[PDB]
This record gives sequence, structure tokens and C-alpha cells, in this order.
Amino acid sequence: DGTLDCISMALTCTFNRWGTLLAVGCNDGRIVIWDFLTRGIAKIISAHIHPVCSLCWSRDGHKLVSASTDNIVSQWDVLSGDCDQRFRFPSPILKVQYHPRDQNKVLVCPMKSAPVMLTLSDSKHVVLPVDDDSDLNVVASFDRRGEYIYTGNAKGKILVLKTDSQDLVASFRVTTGTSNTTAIKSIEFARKGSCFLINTADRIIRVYDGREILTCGRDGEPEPMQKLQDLVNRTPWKKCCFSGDGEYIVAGSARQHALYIWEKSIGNLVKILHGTRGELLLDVAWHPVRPIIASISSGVVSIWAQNQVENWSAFKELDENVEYEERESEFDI
Amino acid sequence: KPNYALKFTLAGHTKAVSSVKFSPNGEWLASSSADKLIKIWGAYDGKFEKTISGHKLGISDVAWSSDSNLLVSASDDKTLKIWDVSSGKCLKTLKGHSNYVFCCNFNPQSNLIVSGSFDESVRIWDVKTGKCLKTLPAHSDPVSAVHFNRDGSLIVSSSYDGLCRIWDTASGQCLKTLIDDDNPPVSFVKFSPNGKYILAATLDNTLKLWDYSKGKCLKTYTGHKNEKYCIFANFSVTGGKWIVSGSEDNLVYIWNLQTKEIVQKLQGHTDVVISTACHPTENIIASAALENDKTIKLWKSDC
Amino acid sequence: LPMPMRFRHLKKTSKEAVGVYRSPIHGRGLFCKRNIDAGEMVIEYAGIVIRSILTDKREKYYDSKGIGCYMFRIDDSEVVDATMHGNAARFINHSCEPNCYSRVINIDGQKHIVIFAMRKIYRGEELTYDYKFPIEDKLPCNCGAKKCRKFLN
Repeated sequence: DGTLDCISMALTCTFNRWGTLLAVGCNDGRIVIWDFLTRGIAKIISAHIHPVCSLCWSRDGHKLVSASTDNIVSQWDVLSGDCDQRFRFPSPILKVQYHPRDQNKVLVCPMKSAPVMLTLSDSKHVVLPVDDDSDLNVVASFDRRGEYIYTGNAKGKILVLKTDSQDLVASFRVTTGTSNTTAIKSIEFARKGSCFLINTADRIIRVYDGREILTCGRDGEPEPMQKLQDLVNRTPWKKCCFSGDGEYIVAGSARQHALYIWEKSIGNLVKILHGTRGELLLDVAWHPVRPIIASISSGVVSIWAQNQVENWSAFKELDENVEYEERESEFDI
Repeated sequence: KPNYALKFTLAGHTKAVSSVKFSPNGEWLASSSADKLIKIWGAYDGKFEKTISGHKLGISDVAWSSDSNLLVSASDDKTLKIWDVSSGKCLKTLKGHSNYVFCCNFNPQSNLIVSGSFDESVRIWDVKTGKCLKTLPAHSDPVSAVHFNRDGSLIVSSSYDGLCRIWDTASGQCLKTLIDDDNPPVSFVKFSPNGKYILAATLDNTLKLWDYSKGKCLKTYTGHKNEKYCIFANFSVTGGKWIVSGSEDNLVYIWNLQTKEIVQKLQGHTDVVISTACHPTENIIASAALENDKTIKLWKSDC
Repeated sequence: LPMPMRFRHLKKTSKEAVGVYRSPIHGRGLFCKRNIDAGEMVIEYAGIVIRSILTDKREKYYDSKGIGCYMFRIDDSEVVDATMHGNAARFINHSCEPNCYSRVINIDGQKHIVIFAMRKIYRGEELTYDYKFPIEDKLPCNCGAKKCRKFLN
């Protein structure tokens, strides 16, 4: 539905705060900041020699946190492209995430170690707690306002901490239905409201409302707002994301390189988008204020927009025949 | 009511002037003409700054950049040309219009250009690469005037076929089509400063202010004479709220904005007052007339 | 397949099956965007369903407004007038050799004038049918057909 030839080795992308720019990582380890309106590249940053697998914009948009595969995280000013700060860790980093309401702070999910929240002003770090002490794979994310931290382990356990004190404000383990746990693949939140989603190893996305987890307390049984899956193919989900408003949810079937689109309230599947059967789906993102969806597959990015009835359909356009309502004086002088 | 008096008379274009525009900082006055020449002049003293040539045919429109650093020139050579106002360098020459380009305007963020041509198609252009990003079979007649809204989300277009069409910028979607029960050749169109209204001139001695959210004409302005040429209209805001325009009777008409009543008639031009420009900051109005006058006159009032 | 089911399918696929472009026949016209099989529903000439007695009062009305009449006779009693309210079917040119043909169908009691395909129509083809306009005293035709009557009438 529209691709870009000007970028190669697309690996990970991230919309800015207003959905005007897109920073995509490349295998060479370069940042390609490409613009939507001019439909061209806005910037090229020599980030790492190692490909970049995690990228996040700052709220003001002037900072981008990038993670190399060399366990090298670095902050870059979008105007200049300089490495503002640079750090390295053990257990290679799985993800970075700016704090949405404090760009000085940034959480980092490493591979084998617990996620740690650092600051840029001071090169300090706060190691977030781990429930089972043996997960070795815990994804973590700020909420919409950056007030709480949601951490999900490979054993389905879900901890909600407060971002400042790291104190356990809520907890619950998700189930595979019967009695078993499932590897929490990812935690996503809505940029609007409080609904969030969890991708798990059961190939079943679970949509909740964080207020219900907060009122559920520690070690409770919160039910999901929704349960979403491909009941037909039972396909895993490499990457999923909400819509900009938060009423549409998309999942990327890397198994068959497709895109499933459900709703939030009803949860019925909006639609499906099919990509090149030969392409391996890698990354998925939604335009924050547009029905536009960016996909990264086999190093190539594709764009999926959604237009209205007009752009040619605007006499007064009607859809179905209209019986004329004759009047009393319809034949009168 | 205004009391605009002639302060400076400007001239030098060897041919018929087609457009005069005040720089957004109010520092310069750009005057385009069919002589393939543009003339930058001092906006407060009538001091001729320089002449910028390079266009191959007559120039039908010119538009300033928001930072008062660039000028787009739409010429009859089917080309646009983006110039640095400080150096006069042809930074870009926009090719792709299949016929005479008549109007041109920058986006509110000055990074994009809209262009109307005789080809009856509106082209949407990059600035930093000068690349045509969109092209729309907008009208069934040569385009007269194109303009941006307050932010750059909407593009209004007028043409000789009498249609005033509002189009989406991000998609080229023909949002609205304003009709006034007839087919009056619309020679000029532009958004309101608040982006809420639209001023369109029709070639029947009539100006019309429409509501965008309502899609209906709110006010009408007559008394002038305009039936053949692209006579520009501007909003006088630095003093009282007025509507200033040229007329085929060598007059410079100024109506009240709300009451639609003529508040001044600036006479002194000998030919049709072909182009008008209102100062962005001061109560200064540049009125340029056609070849039988070849003069541009600065008018300053006290309100 | 049921005429109602076929009609629902036609109204679902009409927006993406056909388009309107610059036409070498005349001005703008209907072109095929996806290969259309013979006899299948191409497009409804949708519009305002009126009675016949009200045609003239409308026509003269348009004659007073200088707006062209877009009317097709459903039958001796009804007419689809698309002058003010219609669909893309108002841009179907005519050819003496049509790959399409108009037929009136009855869905749930209401009559619909549907242009179906006289033959297997392929993508890009301009859609044309037989208007069957009665012989007047003359509109030249530029349909390009070798059998062209040189005149619709």
C-alpha cells in the first residue's frame, strides 16, 4: 500500500510525538529519520556499527534513544545527530523506553537481567524488582503518563510498580486458561486513555484497563477487557500496537506476513492486510494521529493508509435511490 | 474610515505588472510583471532594491516566504522559480506544469508550494528539493488563484470555470466545492486570516466572503469594476477591518469588512489597478496598475 | 444467484470495479478497472426514482436552470432522474457496438436499472451501452465502431 525505496535494512521504526517523522534503524547501525509529508529522509545518523533494535522519540521530539546490538545505548539530538550520552551493559538490551513525562529518565529492558531505569542528567540507575527472581526475561513499560511500570515475566507474572518508588502497587499472573503460565512477549499501552494490551506466548493478545488492575490490587484475578487471536490459523504475533485513538488494535503475523486489525470495545476484527508472501515481517507501528500503519519486513518499509469516501466522490452524492417526497402544492402554481 | 494618501509611486516594469506583494516582515515589496523581471523595492520609502531575472516568459504571480527569505515566481514559461530574496539566486526552477503557470503560494510553514497553471491542474511542490509531490486535475479551466489555509491543511483553488474548490493537503481530497447558483469566473481566492472565511473575486464586479464551516457566502462587496483581469483582494487589518481591492476603473476600492460598504476610493492610477498588497504591520497599501500606467503607488493612512 | 443477492454484490463491488477517466470518445467516461464477465452486473444507474408525469415539470425546471437532464426511463410509469442526485453511471458513453446493455430488475418491489455486460469486459475498457435514443431531426457519434450509425438518432 506504498513503500519507500530510499531506506534500506529497515529493522525498527518509531513515530515522533505527532506522527510527522519516522526514525528507522538499519543493519549498518544507522538511523534514517524519514519524513511523511515531504515523503523523504530528513536525517541520517551514524549511530552504531551494530544494527539498532530499539528506538524511541522524546516528548519534545528533540531526543532519540537508540540501542545497538552491541549492548550500546545512546541518546541523540534529532537536529544534530550527536551521541548525547552512551552506556553499555551486560545481558544485551532488549528494549529502551523514554519516560513519557520525564525525558531525563529512560527504562531499559535487557536480555537476561532485570529492567533498569536510568536518568540522563545523572548517570544513575535503579534496578526494578523481579517477583520470581528467576525469570531472566521480563518485558517492562511505562504507562501512558509514566506513573507506573508494568513488568511481565516469561512465567506470566505481571507486576505493576510505581515509577518513583518501584513499590509493588499491583500484581497478578496471567493464565493459559487451564492452569499454566505463558511467556509475556510484550506490554503495550494506549497513548490515549488507560487501555493496554499484552502479547503473550499463547498467541493470544489480552487487553486490560490499568485502573482495573490498580483496583484489583496485588495477587488478584483481573479479567481482560478483551481476548484477541487468530482462531483460524493460531498465528503468533511478532509485534502489535494500538491505534492512535486507542480503539483499533493491530497484530503482525510474521508467520504469514499479514496484519490483523480488531476493535477495542467490541473486539471484532476490522480487517486484514496481506504483504508479500516472501517477506518476513519484523516491525509494526501505527501513525499516532492518522489511519497510517508502518511495517518493516525483510528490511523494507511499507505504508498502509485509509482514506474516506471522497478524493473523487465529492451534485450531492448519494448511495441508494431516493423516492421523491411529493408535496401538497407539488402540482399547484 | 481610512484616509489612505499617496506617499510613494513606484515604477520600472517594462511590461504589464501582474502581482505586487508585501514581504511578511513588511521590509520589501516584490513586483512581478510579464517582462520576465521581478522587482524588489523598499516597502517604506519606495526605494528600488533590485531586479531579479531568470524567468523565460512573462510572470503571472510571485509569493513571499514566511521568513521573508524566499520568493516563488510563477511565470508564463510553465515554470516556477524559488529565489533567495537576499542573494537573488535561482535556488530552484520548478518544471512540470504543462502550460502557463498563473499563481503560486507557500505553505504556512514555508516548506511547501502550491501552484496553479493554465493546464487546469494544481501542482503541489517541495521547497528544499523543488520536487512536485502531487498533481490534481483540479478545474475545467485554467487556474486563477491558489492559497493555503492558516496551517497548511487545506488548499483553496479558483479558476476561470467559476469553481472554488477546497482540497485536502495530505491526500489531495477535494473537500468542498462552493457554488453560487451560477458560474461566475472566479479570478481570485484566498483564506481568511483566521482560516474561517474565504474571499473570492468573480469577474462581474463582485467579491464574496464565504464561511468555510458553513460553505455559504457570508458577505458580498460591489461598486468596483472587475470582469476580465485577475484583480487581487486583501484584508486590511493593521488599522480598521476593511477589504481592499483593485478595479478596472483605475480606482483602488476599500470597503468596510463587516458593513461591506465602500470606506475609501484611492484614485491616482491611470490604468486598471491590476494588483494590490496590504502591509502586514503598517497601514500601507501598494497598488500596482497595468501597462497604461506601469506604476505602483504606496498609500498610507492613519487608521 | 438471486437478483437481490446479485444486486447486493453489485452495490458492494461497484465502487472498486469501475472508474471515470478522460475519454477519447468524449470528455470523461466510464472505464473498466477489473475484468468484467459477460452478463454480470456492471453498474446501477442509481438516482431519484420518480413517476413519469413529473418528468416534464423537472425537465423544464432544469431547462430554466441550464442544468442538463440526467433521466432514464425505467418504464412507462417510472424514471430514474440523476440530474441532481446520481452515481458514476452518469458517465457511461454510448457505442453502436456495446459490450453492455441496460435491464430493469425488480428488487423487493422497486425497479433498478442495471447496466450489465454484453460480453466479457476486460480492465481498462471504456464502458458503453445502447442508449436506444429515438431518431430526431441529429447528434453525431464518435464511438469509433465500424458499424456506427454516425448518429444516435
